[PDB]
Amino acid sequence: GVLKIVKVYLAVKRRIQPGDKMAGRHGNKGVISKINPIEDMPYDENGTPV
Amino acid sequence: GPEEITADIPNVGEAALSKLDESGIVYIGAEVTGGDILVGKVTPKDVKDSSLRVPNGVSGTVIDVQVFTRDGVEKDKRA
Amino acid sequence: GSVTEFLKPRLVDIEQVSSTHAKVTLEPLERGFGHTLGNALRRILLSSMPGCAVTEVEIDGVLHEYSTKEGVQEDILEILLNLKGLAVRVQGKDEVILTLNKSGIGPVTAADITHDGDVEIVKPQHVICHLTDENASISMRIKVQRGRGYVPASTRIHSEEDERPIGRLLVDACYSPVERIAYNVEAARVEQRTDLDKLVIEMETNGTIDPEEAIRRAATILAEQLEAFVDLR
Repeated sequence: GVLKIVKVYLAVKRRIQPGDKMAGRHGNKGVISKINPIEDMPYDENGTPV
Repeated sequence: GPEEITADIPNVGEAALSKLDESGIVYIGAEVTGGDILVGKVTPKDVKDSSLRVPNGVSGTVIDVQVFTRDGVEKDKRA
Repeated sequence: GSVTEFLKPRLVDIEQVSSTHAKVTLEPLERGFGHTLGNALRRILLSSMPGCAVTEVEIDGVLHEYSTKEGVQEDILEILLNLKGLAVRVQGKDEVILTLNKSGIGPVTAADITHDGDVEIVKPQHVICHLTDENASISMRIKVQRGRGYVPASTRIHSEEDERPIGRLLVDACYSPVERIAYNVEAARVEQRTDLDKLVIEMETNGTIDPEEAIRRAATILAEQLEAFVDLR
């Protein structure tokens, strides 16, 4: 009954955002709550933020 | 009758077919959003709209188009 | 010299450890102004430093980011990611178009960018791609704009007025030229006060910003923001 098929592939980029589920290898799952600014995150003596 | 994949679409503007080529298939690498026409197909009733459209809330870039044609049926330019 | 009059800090030394790492010394400071000033400058510098970054790319034969070019050793997305890290300095205008043309087996570094005069390549050895075959050439047109903060591709494309043709690739722009800030307050010797402090700011950048100019810009931003509180209706 069908004489032609056309398949189209769409590629999209998903970036991390609040609500996305992230976890480690030890079962410590969780959801992103806030994307803190770089200057608001805690930093060490050398000034490198976590 | 047999439906066909064609460039023009009834009761639509020219900007809708900007992404579509002369064969009625969206250009590879063309950015599309929800509601945009991907493959222009019409079905005789003179004809009614049956063209494939991007689902709502879905975006991205067209990276691959595959055309499968039954034996005996003519192959378009894209194929 | 008294309780009512505060000692005004001033710049005294700029120690350029490397082309990017720099140290700025401000003194004298009066018993706690050092910590406040250092924290304010660190917060302003990490977020409000103007800089030039790559915004749009256009390769000769490439039509979308998820494709490959015959000859290059890396994907087009990889090429865009390496271009994102290119550091340039633009004088005179906030919009520049650069052209890159390479052929033959070898790396394609930032030194292959056509000389423009008003654009300086801080890192001329920054690689972009690798041509792994003869008779294979790469031609690129790089678009660089001046701005602030981090502006992703979606935010720029939300206008959709341009309707760029197929083959024009958008890359996320990180306009910030300052990458690391660390302030340290220690004692300073000023004749006989014996209670003044000096503040040393260590900043690691991409080399496209002058540390003295960065400190001046941060101070200007802080003063402009604080003039509203100075007025207070």
